[PDB]
Amino acid sequence: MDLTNKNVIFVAALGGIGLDTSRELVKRNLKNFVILDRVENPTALAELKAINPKVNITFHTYDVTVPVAESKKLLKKIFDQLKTVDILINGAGILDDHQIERTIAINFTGLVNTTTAILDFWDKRKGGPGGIIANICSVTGFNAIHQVPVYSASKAAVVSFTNSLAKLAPITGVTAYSINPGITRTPLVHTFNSWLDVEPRVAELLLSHPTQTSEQCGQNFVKAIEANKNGAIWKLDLGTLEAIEWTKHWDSHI
Amino acid sequence: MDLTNKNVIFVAALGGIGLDTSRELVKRNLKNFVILDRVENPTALAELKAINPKVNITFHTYDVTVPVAESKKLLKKIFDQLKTVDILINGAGILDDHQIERTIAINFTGLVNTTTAILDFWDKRKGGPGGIIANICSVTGFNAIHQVPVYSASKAAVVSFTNSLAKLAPITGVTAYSINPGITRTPLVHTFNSWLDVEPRVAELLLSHPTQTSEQCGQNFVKAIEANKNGAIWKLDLGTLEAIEWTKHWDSHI
Ligand SMILES: NC(=O)c1c[n+]([C@@H]2O[C@H](COP(=O)([O-])OP(=O)(O)OC[C@H]3O[C@@H](n4cnc5c(N)ncnc54)[C@H](O)[C@@H]3O)[C@@H](O)[C@H]2O)ccc1[C@@H]1CCCCC1=O
Ligand SMILES: NC(=O)c1c[n+]([C@@H]2O[C@H](COP(=O)([O-])OP(=O)(O)OC[C@H]3O[C@@H](n4cnc5c(N)ncnc54)[C@H](O)[C@@H]3O)[C@@H](O)[C@H]2O)ccc1[C@@H]1CCCCC1=O
Ligand SMILES: [Ca+2]
Ligand SMILES: [Ca+2]
Repeated sequence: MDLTNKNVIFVAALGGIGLDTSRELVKRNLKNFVILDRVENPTALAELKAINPKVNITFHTYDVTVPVAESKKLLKKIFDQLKTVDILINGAGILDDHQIERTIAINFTGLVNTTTAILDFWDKRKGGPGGIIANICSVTGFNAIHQVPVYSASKAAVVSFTNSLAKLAPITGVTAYSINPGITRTPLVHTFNSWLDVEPRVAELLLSHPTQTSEQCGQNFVKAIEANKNGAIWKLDLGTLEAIEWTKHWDSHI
Repeated sequence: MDLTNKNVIFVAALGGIGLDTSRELVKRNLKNFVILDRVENPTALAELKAINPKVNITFHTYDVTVPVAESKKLLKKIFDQLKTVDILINGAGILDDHQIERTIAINFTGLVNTTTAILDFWDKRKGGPGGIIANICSVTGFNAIHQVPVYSASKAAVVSFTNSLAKLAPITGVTAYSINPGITRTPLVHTFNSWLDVEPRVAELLLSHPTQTSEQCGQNFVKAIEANKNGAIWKLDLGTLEAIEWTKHWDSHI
């Protein structure tokens, strides 16, 4: 995929991983880069524009926990402006296992709903042009951090959902792949709520081990987008990009 | 695990798989069998009691989409009656990918919330005695039916969540394992809503291939409970019981 002159919507572009990905995206000379996020960040937007003034950068406030009809309304506004969208990147996430409902609503339901909404515009069965979805999941969707079991289970859900989208591309015209960071250091310093406080020190304990920077992650993220491989399960860990082979434990035969 | 004289709570005991499991459970001569389900079924309750009159069978109306505080209140009522509970079986599920929010609420959030609520009574850190949780997930949590991607993703979530619970048993005193049916024929005749109607004939197409009966499933379900293996990922497919080895793609190192 050559990102030059493409139109990209990125939900949650302005977070720790998001902003370093966005810096690399705008270097790739997009036509339009449309950032949807829960809170404004006007300085980040200006930083991005300064990297490549040719890119048209727009922002819309967006909370992925709104109903699907509300997402459709916002997407309509964007499609009526841009006419075409080439790639949707769904990057929203929280980690807080004291917030069970909200974890699931943001990390899983909200990603499914944004996806369902954009299919109104893209599905080839309704006369749409098809499209490409990149979902930020997590290595915890392969193997949990069991001390944050709700977070990890929410990410297993979207790893699954993304695999399924990719298998539906012959029907819908929409391809998809997952982007699964390992532990990635950003400008922020975190502490996490574990489920029922089984482990108050998850952030500290993770950082005892080798990790990667958000710059490394962001570089490999854009490399994965450029590879444009339907059904890939990309691991972005320890500064490398690696496609994972999903184990076949069971087959529906359909 | 010898189920004689044990106290078992079974959420969703009266469905297609549930009722055939329940028939085998009561043959195992439980002390108390407490059935929580969304709708009453007085004839089923009487059938069960007739299999083994020695078992004390009680019923409570329960919808897994209520808030965790409401689940705690009901569990308190049960613990104050029984004093001890040996095993919780979480079996609620729907399949309807036109109902995205409700699929996730029942299949994933609700199972997590019932689990979180019973940990108030069992967690060894609060002076509780520990316990055992059996979660009905699905083979689709290993490999999706991609035509029902929301259902399948909800089941990947609870396969993950259950693996994580099992790894927390040293902290909480609560062990856990997943029960993952393959395609299982019950007394009901179904048709399914696929996501965005990608495939209107999922039920018919599944049944083209080898399947198993709910009696076979129920027999292997009780066999898995009797094995009492923390962290097992049980596949109940084609009439057999098989533990699955989960692939290690990534390690947190914590
Ligand atoms: N930084 C990491 O190491 C990491 C990050 N993730 C995921 O990568 C994505 C970006 O994470 P981050 O940059 O590290 O975090 P950060 O908190 O900096 O960014 C969160 C982004 O999501 C946005 N957001 C949150 N809630 C909403 C909402 N309701 N509506 C719309 N937008 C919302 C928010 O505004 C921001 O753009 C999230 O999905 C993370 O869960 C995946 C893997 C790892 C995680 C790290 C934690 C332990 C386990 C891991 O595997
Ligand atoms: N029968 C199967 O072949 C099968 C069944 N499951 C799961 O096994 C469990 C039992 O399914 P079943 O007996 O086939 O279905 P059935 O519809 O007969 O039973 C559903 C049970 O969940 C209960 N329930 C539903 N909503 C609620 C709620 N809000 N609150 C409390 N209880 C509720 C309901 O009252 C009933 O006891 C569910 O979790 C299923 O998702 C797992 C695997 C397979 C599925 C079959 C469909 C395609 C993909 C497969 O892998
Ligand atoms: Ca270029
Ligand atoms: Ca016995």
